[PDB]
Amino acid sequence: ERMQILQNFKHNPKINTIFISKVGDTSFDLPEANVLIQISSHGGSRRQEAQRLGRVLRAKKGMVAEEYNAFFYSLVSQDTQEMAYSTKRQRFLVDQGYSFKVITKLAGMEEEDLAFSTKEEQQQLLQKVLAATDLD
Amino acid sequence: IETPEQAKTRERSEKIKLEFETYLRRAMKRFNKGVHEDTHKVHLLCLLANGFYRNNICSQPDLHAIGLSIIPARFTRVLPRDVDTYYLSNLVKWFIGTFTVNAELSASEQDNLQTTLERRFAIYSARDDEELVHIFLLILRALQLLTRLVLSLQWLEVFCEQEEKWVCVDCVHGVVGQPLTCYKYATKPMTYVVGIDSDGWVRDVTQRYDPVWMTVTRKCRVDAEWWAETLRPYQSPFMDREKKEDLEFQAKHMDQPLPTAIGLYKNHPLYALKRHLLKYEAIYPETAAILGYCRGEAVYSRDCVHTLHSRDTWLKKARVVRLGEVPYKMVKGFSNRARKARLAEPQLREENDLGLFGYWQTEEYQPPVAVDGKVPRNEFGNVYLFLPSMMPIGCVQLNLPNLHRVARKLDIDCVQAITGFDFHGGYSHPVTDGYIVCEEFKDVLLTAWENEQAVIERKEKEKKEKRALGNWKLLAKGLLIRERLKRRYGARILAASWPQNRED
Amino acid sequence: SGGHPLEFLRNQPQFQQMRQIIQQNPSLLPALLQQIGRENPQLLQQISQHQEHFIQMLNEP
Repeated sequence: ERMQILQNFKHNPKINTIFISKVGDTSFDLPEANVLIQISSHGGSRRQEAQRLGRVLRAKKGMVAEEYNAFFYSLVSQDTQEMAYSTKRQRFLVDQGYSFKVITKLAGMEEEDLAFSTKEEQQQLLQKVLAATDLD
Repeated sequence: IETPEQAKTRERSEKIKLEFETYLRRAMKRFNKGVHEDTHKVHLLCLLANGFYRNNICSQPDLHAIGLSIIPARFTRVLPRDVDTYYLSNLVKWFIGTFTVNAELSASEQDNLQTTLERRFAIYSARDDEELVHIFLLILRALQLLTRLVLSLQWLEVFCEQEEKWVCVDCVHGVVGQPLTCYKYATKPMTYVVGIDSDGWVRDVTQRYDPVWMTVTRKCRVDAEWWAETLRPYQSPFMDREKKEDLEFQAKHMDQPLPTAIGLYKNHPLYALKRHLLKYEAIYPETAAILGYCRGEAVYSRDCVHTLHSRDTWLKKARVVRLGEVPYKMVKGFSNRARKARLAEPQLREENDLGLFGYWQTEEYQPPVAVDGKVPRNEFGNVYLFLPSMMPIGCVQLNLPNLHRVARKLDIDCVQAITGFDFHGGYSHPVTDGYIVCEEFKDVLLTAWENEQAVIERKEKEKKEKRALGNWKLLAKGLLIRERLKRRYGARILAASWPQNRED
Repeated sequence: SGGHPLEFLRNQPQFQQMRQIIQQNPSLLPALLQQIGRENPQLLQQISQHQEHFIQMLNEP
């Protein structure tokens, strides 16, 4: 099933979004992509996620002239301990000269319709998360 | 031109449907042909039962007394041991002139066969050939002659002690001792011929009368095993008589016809001709003397022709080839990628050599002996257990599920017992039955295995309850959690919470 | 005693007719064939073994 999903991601144009757990670091081969979004952190793996990012994104023809041909986004929760984890982790990449721009406002979210538009939906998500106890 | 994967899937589905339909058709054909063959066998059994009934009716004492009264005094004074061909011929000639053929007489189905025969005796007329044969059989049994009624699915067989032979008698044409004439004037095409004695015993006498017995009839008859089982209850107690009949048949059929047709030579132990031999058969020795020529094809001795098994299957059959034996015959093999390499390279199609060793080259497989609590293993780490004798000395095979885990917990050697191979899925998957363990450590291990089972018997329901407990806990928390939010609750905020009240 | 599956067929009216036909007059042989051509797996299976009881039943008057 993993290989079938990988082949669908590589070949099927309808599916271009794959969710990968921690196994995406070295347990298998990462297909060439252009957008990598990191939501969850190990807790300060400054080298593991850097290696994962290096492995995920490869050179793409067509956008060689542009200085921004591969896109990486790190979703970090404000005022949380995830801020410290991200700051500690990105130190290795900053030592390599990689820049990191902080984006607090996303342009286009107001026009586009997204899930949890109403606050009661967010209350339902909170109920679901609280239902997931410390066991998960 | 559009979704080639979909087209391939459609073609594969059509192929699978066609294969399944062909399988259903061939299964239906197999069932129908089996039903037809069983129906033919049942019809043959019905004819045999009718012959039994006719023979039983012919054994009545009243009919014998009537026949003896009818028989003239010149025939009643001859002992059965003094009966020869001339006496039988004279008796047949008298019988023909005594009873005539008259089918115009009334034939009522209500009249029993014994009553019908008594009426025929009273009128001295025969409705048909069957009644004439029955009357002649009654006449023969009147003199207490050892006579058998012979039917082709009819005539009589008389046992003469002067030559100790069964002489055929046909009263229809006045024929005595001419099996060829009886074969010519017999019933519908001859496949089985059975002779029933007055005592009820049945003997196969098709060989004596059929000249095509050894070539066409032999391949067109019923199963030998089923027929032998059917005739086993009615085997004649005269074992010496049966042996004499078999010897006479063998003497008659020992290379008497000498056919020259190629097709008759194919698949025949009597002849053992040329290339028509099977793929797994060879000639041992290769210097077999030529027994004849058939259109340029040499005849060899069947005793010199043997079926040869492979060394692997020799081991499977608990036999070991002698060391250094040259493979007598080289054949092809059907196996995994090792065989499939012939498909890639055609030049290796005939290069694949499999040595089929003969029985003379294989002596016996001697199972090893377990030493120092160690189970012997093959080249692949297992033990071949196709036969019980193949089990190594000091080893016991145990059919205990999850026994290997217990053995490893106790650090006890555990070897799989290979018993067969499954050819499903296009590959010969091995089949194992139980584990081979040392006998000295057997019983204690069994107890531990039982203890392990007891562990499961102790450690199953508990864990189930544990799951339920967690569920209950979860359920409780759920309510509390919802209730908690009720205690709390029973885009402007998000878009502009922290980084807007100062930027804007 | 020799309990056979043919015991039910021993007193079965259709099988009684069959044994009566097989007894003396084989004229009605094909009709029984048609019966065995319809559906009789039990008769096919059980007729191969213990023919003594089968023959004795066929010879019952």
